[PDB]
Amino acid sequence: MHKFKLVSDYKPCGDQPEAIDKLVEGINRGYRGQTLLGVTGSGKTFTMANVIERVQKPTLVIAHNKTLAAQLCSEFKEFFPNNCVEYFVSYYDY
DNA sequence: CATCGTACTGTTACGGCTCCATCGATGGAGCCGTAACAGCGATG
Repeated sequence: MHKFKLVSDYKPCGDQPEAIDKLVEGINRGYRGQTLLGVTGSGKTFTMANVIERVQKPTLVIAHNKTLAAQLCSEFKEFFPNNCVEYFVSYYDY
């Protein structure tokens, strides 16, 4: 049984630790749905990686466009080089 | 304005296969004409 390993020099700063702790506590409690009111440039990808690493559960991320999905996949590969990151988009060129 | 859907049709370049049109001369032998060659008698 493999585990999640995260490598990143950039430590959380500001409200990131509090948001991560709140999300982890809510997931552990068993809340069906939650919202992250993260502004642009605040590092939502870092918070997502942190909660995924803490929870240690399979994760499916849905994006509304291919470019954002590719950027998220590359970011998750960067944070998780040891771990496994996949990519499931449309293969129809036309 | 972006996203999705259980290997898609029609028309062109290019290489290999096949069918069809279009295209005298040299040596040997025989013959003719011309030049070349060979081939008993009587007297002192």
